[PDB]
Amino acid sequence: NIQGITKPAIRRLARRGGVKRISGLIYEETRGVLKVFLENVIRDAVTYTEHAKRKTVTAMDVVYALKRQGRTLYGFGG
Amino acid sequence: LRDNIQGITKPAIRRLARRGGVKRISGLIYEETRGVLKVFLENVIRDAVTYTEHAKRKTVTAMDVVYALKRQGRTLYGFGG
Amino acid sequence: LAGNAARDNKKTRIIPRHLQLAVRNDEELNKLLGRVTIAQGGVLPNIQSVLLPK
Amino acid sequence: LAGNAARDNKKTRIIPRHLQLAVRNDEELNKLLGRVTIAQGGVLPNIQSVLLPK
Amino acid sequence: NLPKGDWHCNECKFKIFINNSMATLKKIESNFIKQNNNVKIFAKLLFNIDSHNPKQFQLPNYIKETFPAVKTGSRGQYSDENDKIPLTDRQLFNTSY
Amino acid sequence: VKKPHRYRPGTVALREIRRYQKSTELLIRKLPFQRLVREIAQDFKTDLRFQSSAVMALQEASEAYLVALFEDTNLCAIHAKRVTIMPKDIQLARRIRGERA
Amino acid sequence: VKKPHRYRPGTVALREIRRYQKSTELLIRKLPFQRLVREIAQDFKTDLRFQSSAVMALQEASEAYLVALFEDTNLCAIHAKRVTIMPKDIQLARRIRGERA
DNA sequence: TCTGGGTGGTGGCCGTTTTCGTTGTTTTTTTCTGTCTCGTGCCAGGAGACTAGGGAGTAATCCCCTTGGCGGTTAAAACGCGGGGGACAGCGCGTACGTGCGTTTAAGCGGTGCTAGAGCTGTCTACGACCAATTGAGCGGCCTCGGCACCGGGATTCTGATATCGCGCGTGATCT
DNA sequence: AGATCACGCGCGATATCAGAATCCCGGTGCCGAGGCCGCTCAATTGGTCGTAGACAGCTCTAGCACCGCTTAAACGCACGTACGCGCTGTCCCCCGCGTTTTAACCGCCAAGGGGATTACTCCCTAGTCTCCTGGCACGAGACAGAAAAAAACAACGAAAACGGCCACCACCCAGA
Repeated sequence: NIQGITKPAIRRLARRGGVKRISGLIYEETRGVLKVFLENVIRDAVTYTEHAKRKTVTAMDVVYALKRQGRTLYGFGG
Repeated sequence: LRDNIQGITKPAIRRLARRGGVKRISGLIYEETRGVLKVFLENVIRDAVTYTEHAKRKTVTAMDVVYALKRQGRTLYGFGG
Repeated sequence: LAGNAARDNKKTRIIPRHLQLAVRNDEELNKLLGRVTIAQGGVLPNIQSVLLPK
Repeated sequence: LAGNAARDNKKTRIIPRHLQLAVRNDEELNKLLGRVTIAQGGVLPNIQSVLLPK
Repeated sequence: NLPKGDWHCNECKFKIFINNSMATLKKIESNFIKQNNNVKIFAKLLFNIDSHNPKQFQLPNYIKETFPAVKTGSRGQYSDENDKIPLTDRQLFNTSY
Repeated sequence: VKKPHRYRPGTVALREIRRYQKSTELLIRKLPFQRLVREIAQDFKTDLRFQSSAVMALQEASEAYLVALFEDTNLCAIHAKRVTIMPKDIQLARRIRGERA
Repeated sequence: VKKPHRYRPGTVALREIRRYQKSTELLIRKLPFQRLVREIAQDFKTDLRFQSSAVMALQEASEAYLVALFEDTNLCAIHAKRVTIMPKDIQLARRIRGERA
């Protein structure tokens, strides 16, 4: 499932980041980093949804979770 | 007050680097560090003086500096707050 | 700034890309929205010099 | 942890150095106070491996 | 009363007069020596003046050293033991009342 | 005789950099990322539902974070006199950012 | 016919690293830093007074920030297979941190 | 007249310029579709007018502490000399990404169904703000003392070189 | 010529001769901490009233799920080239140690600006009732922009030509 973050997708993300040449092992490292980031954000979002006594994670929960970590996100009813 | 940035002598920057775990320091590092320190102090004292002016005080109190640092994301313990 | 960017793109309606361009190109706005990510904004076209062909 | 650090130094009193050691040597506490400066705290003694003699 | 326009130093004039290649410089300097046979003993000394910019005269160190007392100054102010050590700005401009 | 038009290595990389810095669409396929988000969440709470906008916000934040991380990684690699990003570059970028201990 | 006891270059540097990571006293001299603080503040409001505690707080914050910056700088210098920190290292550290644009 | 050195011309090799075809991308005109913008209607939040109370403006007093200055001590900063180790430029290898073509997988889109839970509404109760009384926990201050900072003397690494001793490699001599 | 033994040279390890810096052990004076005392302000006890939140019922929106096609994208494989990495050599920049100078630091004295507090008073803000019109939701319509197909053009990579540098041959000048 984490492997659903394919090698070409990480290549595209690196390219959008201005990366010209990518090492072979960068893909597994990037998968790990993305997993850590998603773990933090989703943990905070689920905390927010639990505190609201909801079984559905709303975009507002994600926005608040991101705002908590200093990654304010615009465009989802912030 | 003129040319006080040079008061941050070369040995003082050497000591700061050593506390940072630096073994060998390039000659050009001292001027760059002085510039960085000037930028940091400008950013902090600006907010400190803003707080002082809002309180209608002529004296910059340690709590103004603490508030400024906390605002910048560098919370400082040991001076109140 | 966003309408300026939209004109440069020959578009009469501001989309998130134009907002991102306006914010990031401007130094002061970019500093204000330093820790902000604009959805569907992308990034400024920027390639490091050493990566360009000789 | 601060008292443990003070004991390690054969000191009855906790000083800011001991608080800094306690906070920084503990993963969770150091993460809680990641963006905090402790006056007179100092730093954790560590030297990068490559800088040591062979 | 400047000549104005563009002025070249002796070195650049020689650079453009020689083209920096060695064979043409040889064809020029050997000819100079040949035409100066009367003073061939001084030939190359005469030759090398043209390629040198003007230089202020100063005694080479092998003559000043003969007298330990003497010593050059900041810009050539040729000093002796009789000249007082200059005072610093700290000793004059900062001394209090 | 015959010869393919193979571009010199590093040229299509530049073309892709230009193409992907000029666009804004998300670079990770929606469905795999949604499945990943659901799997990560199921650790924290069972039988969770996600608003489509919630997953979209997660994807936008994740992609922006990864792009910024790759920018810093590229800067780190160039600092090392290299052109390729390697895992140590990501590790240094994260360590300096303050993310990784 | 004897030679003095010169430590090999890099030995006294390591001794100093140990000494200054062991201690906590401020490394910048107090009066020069106070004069610098007042001079910088003179550009935001004239005839300002500073509590001694205020100057001490500024000095502690600045020294801590510089020490952290030098740690990051040393990390970048080592990343480039160097042992000496150079201004490019400080610039990269600041750029990755997000301080410098 | 012969040999050597230098200049001039011709030929060969290398570098640069151009010169060309090929993909990839940009531009341009046509189509068409769905979201932006405008209008309509209702309602609920803002406005208006008015009263009450106290937060804050303002003056006066005072007592801290911030500034200034001055002298003595000496710790630290500076400047210089010297050397070596580190930066870095270069070279060579090797292999590991990149580019491209083919095959495979599953993302994506459109469509329909089901129901779970998020939202809204009504009702009710009990929890918290508010108020008054009061007394006790917390704070300022003073005193006593002992934990720790200072200084001196001593033990202990320990870092760097040289040299001695041991081990290994090379050269010479002797034996087979 | 090969093997063994002895001597000489080179490299590694230990010791050591030292001497340098650090840590440790002891005595000492200190001032910073812990503690006791007194006063008072803020927290606790008791009571009220009102609205905020808990709870049940209902609605229907959105999430989930499923299916089936099509087709963009991932996966896989191969050739090779160019980038990473190791090794090496050179140069000088930076570390180290030492006089020499500077000014930081301490401490002590004198002055007063301004922080901090107190008391008075009023003007500003909360609160409330009545009024209404601005902002929101819903509906609609149409044009800005997505898409798309085709042409134009604008970046990527091979052989010929021109120019520059090197080598060889011929001619001229100089020397023998």
